[PDB]
Amino acid sequence: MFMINILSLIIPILLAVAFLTLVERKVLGYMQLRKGPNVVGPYGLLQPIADALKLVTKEPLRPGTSSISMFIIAPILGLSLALTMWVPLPMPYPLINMNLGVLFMLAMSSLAVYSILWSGWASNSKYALIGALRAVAQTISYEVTLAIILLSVLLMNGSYTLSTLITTQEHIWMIFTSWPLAMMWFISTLAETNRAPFDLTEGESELVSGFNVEYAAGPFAMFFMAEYANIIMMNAFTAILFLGASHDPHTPELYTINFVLKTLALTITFLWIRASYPRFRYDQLMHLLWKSFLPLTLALCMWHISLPIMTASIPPQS
Amino acid sequence: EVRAAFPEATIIKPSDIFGREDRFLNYFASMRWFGGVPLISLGKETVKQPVYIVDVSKGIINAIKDPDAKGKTFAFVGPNRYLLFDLVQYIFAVAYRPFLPYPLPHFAYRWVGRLFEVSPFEPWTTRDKVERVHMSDMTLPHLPGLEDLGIQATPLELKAIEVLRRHRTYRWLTSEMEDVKPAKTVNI
Amino acid sequence: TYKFVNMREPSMDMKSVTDRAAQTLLWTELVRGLGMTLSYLFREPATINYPFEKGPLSPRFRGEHALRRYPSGEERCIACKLCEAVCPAQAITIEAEPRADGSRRTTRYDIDMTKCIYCGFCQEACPVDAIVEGPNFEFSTETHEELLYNKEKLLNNGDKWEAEIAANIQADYLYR
Amino acid sequence: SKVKQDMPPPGGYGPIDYKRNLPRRGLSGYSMFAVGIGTLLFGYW
Amino acid sequence: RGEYVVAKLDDLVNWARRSSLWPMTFGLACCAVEMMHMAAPRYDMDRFGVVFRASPRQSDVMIVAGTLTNKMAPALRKVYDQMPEPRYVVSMGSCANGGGYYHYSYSVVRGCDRIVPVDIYVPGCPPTAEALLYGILQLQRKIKREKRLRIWYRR
Amino acid sequence: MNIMLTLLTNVTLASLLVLIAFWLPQLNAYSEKTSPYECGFDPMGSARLPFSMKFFLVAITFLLFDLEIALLLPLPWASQTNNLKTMLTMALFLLILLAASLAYEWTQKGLEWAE
Ligand SMILES: COC1=C(OC)C(=O)C(C/C=C(/C)CC/C=C(/C)CC/C=C(\C)CC/C=C(\C)CC/C=C(/C)CC/C=C(\C)CC/C=C(/C)CC/C=C(\C)CC/C=C(\C)CCC=C(C)C)=C(C)C1=O
Ligand code: SF4
Ligand code: SF4
Ligand code: SF4
Repeated sequence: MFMINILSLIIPILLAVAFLTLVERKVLGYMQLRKGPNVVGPYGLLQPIADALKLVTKEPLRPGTSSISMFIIAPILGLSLALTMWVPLPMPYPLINMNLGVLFMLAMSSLAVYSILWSGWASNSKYALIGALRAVAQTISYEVTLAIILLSVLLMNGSYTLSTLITTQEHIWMIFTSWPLAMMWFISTLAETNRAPFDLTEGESELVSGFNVEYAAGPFAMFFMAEYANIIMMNAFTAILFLGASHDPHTPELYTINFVLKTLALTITFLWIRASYPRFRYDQLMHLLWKSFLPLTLALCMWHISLPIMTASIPPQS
Repeated sequence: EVRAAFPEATIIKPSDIFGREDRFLNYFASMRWFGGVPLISLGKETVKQPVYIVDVSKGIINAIKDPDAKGKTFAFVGPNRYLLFDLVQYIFAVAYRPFLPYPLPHFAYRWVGRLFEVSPFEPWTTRDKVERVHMSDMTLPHLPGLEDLGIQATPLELKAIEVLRRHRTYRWLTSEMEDVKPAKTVNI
Repeated sequence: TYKFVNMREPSMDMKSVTDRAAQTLLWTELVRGLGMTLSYLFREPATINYPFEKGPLSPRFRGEHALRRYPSGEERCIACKLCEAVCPAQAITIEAEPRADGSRRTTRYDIDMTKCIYCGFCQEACPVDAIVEGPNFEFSTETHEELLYNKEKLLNNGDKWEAEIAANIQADYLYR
Repeated sequence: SKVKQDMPPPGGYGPIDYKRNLPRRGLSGYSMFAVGIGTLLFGYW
Repeated sequence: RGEYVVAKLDDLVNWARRSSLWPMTFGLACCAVEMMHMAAPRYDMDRFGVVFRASPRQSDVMIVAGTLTNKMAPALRKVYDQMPEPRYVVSMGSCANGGGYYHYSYSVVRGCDRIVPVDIYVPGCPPTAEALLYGILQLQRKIKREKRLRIWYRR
Repeated sequence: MNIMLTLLTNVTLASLLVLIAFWLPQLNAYSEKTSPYECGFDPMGSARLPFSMKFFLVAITFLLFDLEIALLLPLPWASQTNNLKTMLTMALFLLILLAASLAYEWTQKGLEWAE
């Protein structure tokens, strides 16, 4: 029945990715004195399906100057990573329990950029290359601290396994102990997904659509899920990382309800941030992080290695 | 039948017509997808004389204005006749796609045309279509042609990149007309 | 007089410096924005649902034209060509003729709704209140030809919206 | 009769605010750091 | 009968299109500014399904709103050619419906239709943000009434 | 067993999505539709010419930074050693050196953009 589990972790997510679009439209609208989609079915609950069919029956544009083989690999690579990087998440009991969960988290998160990379190159245009290279610049500043914050926070968890995160957070939230890191992790998770103040790669007002300029119909529709499935999964990563809920050993219902609510609350804040602030500049973004973020990471990581030894509070390895 | 019902009905007899959405140049251009380019007996025994679309369009317009088009039967044909193999050589040279001709017996191509007819959408190649590619344009000099109307035929060599610029990859997209030499023409 | 706008030098007292340091370190004006939008999230949306309810207008609104007619039924237009002479877009095209009764009406009154810009000068022009834009802002058509109105369509609009034009003009005939 | 226009009421009109009314709220800078450290100490403990 | 299943698939496809058509970010002149008021919270175009996506590669209906002139007419038709199929063009305002106020000038094409196959014509100078709000919904009815597969099953 | 089954299932589902996306919608290509997008007008003509970006120096340093993030990753297992005195000194060396490399990288311009 393991295959049934695989679809049960894919299809329910896919509808969750679908309804994030409708929720974002309504959340953004109601934060705008607007109403949001409410004509497609009741309360606009049919809107994602309305856009769903249109895109997959939309004319999938093939640009002549594009390199076709690389053109099609990028949407496949973007979506494939998005789903497969859900599998180590410890929703009560993780689907794929591995001793190095967070390392696998970073690996496919780092693999994700090659979607916007190859697509940006294959589109063969000015706005295509501008978006792809600033996508390098946005993400080049990005893995260096993402690993450090992950290392510093987990250093008192005990290991890289995602399941044991719950045992560490059994008594109090992780955010109580590393709130300076949590704010900094949250900005980066807001940043790794190219969202809200850091959306240079898309840049509607300044790059029309960036990498997505020559991407229509399903090839576009695929790009939307990869972006939005990464939003939910990264927030779920933050929810377990910093706000690990209680887990009854006999009723996984309790953790599942609490964990999902935490992901919903965090994902709304992603839309909350997306509505409020303006958009940075890709030079300021890099300057913000390698001049202000990265120096704080090293000292905070310095603090979070010295702290367990000085307090005789090192965590068990097994 | 139409001539019987309408005696003074000008009948226009165009040869194969090439243009942007022609399904004639695009037909051979699209043939690259299915491996090589299959021509029966290498297509070396089939001479075609295509005509550009606009000339026949101006032919119809001039025929309407002309007070002598009543009853006549015009045959709209191009300037030069090309053997089919050289024509496909010209097309793939203009598109710069590799040419991989290979012989194919007539009965087997008919079978291939049958398989393609199964599609419930716009067919790509029917058994009837396979026959047409084999049908060489019969010369009808007694039939009043195109120059009598006044329209001068445009050789396919001039306005060939229009149809085939789209089929070129990004590599040879900006290549001009003079890059590919004019194909040999078996003339009357 | 004039007011300087932004040169406010911040104080360098330890309380002020720590306040700015707390602001930069612990993002506050960013949180001030978030609290702002959240407060502006639980308001009442300003939207109105379409045609079930429609936006508010005024009696002097300018829209689709109509050629009214007297209470007797006779058309108001005596074809004085004033509206054509004042039309900024030259959309008015009329020709008159001595009608069979002897009255002075127009054979043709094509108004090109694709040229004129709804100045309203025409309703100000004719001294018999003949041409007047109706309140109907909605007459969008699927083909370009439908917008080119002739005299017959104008009279039909006059016969359809006559209740509104009589009431609206009744309200605003004193302001002008 | 009596000339009637859209003249303002006899008492003119109510005072209209135009100056900036940006409120100031929040704890003192020292307090923000103090409570922030307090949670850290509790979290470590 | 195959007609029934074709009609059911017919209704499914167009309903997706009419409830998810995305007007491009294509504004020209005075006629464009009030169209923002349609997107403003007063009328809230987005509530009816539309989103104002740029990049004609990812748009359905083109709101030609403003004076169409000579120097830009090549740019528009290049833009229209880039839009995938299906694509609709609503000529919005009197300037794009034949030339508007400047019908007789020297650098304006008298009518957006002379460059593009122009769909439903919404008049006004400018049309009220609501006036073409019906214009968008009236196009949604045009999308509703198409046949497409019905013709294909009977072709 | 499970891991590549999970991997295979995901690429398969993606392939079908693009397959029905790229085949079903009744294409109609007319050359200018496939022409590159250049904000309404024609492209000047390039997009493969060398896009000289100005963060080249910050680019390679990121590679050097990652090379040492791999070094400091075994810390969770390194803390479970019998010689924390040595482990703490060597650990703090890496962060001190990483800050030092950045500090030189910062002070001698470096991080700043090239104009
Ligand atoms: C110049 O002129 C201009 C105008 O006018 C001419 C204007 O008016 C305006 C004013 C209008 C405005 C709206 C203001 C903002 C507009 C701008 C252009 C300003 C710049 C914009 C930005 C900076 C922000 C851009 C934000 C965007 C685009 C929002 C993106 C996010 C969303 C949630 C919305 C989009 C949602 C979509 C598309 C729906 C979901 C997507 C799908 C593909 C549908 C779901 C599909 C599936 C599930 C796939 C199928 C699978 C299924 C069903 C599963 C089952 C089956 C299986 C086989 C598994 C402006 C500004 C203007 O400048
Ligand atoms: S409304 Fe103004 S522009 Fe239009 S026809 Fe009347 S006078 Fe001419
Ligand atoms: S509509 Fe008015 S201005 Fe025009 S001809 Fe008639 S009376 Fe004169
Ligand atoms: S139709 Fe009127 S409002 Fe619209 S652009 Fe032209 S002049 Fe301006």
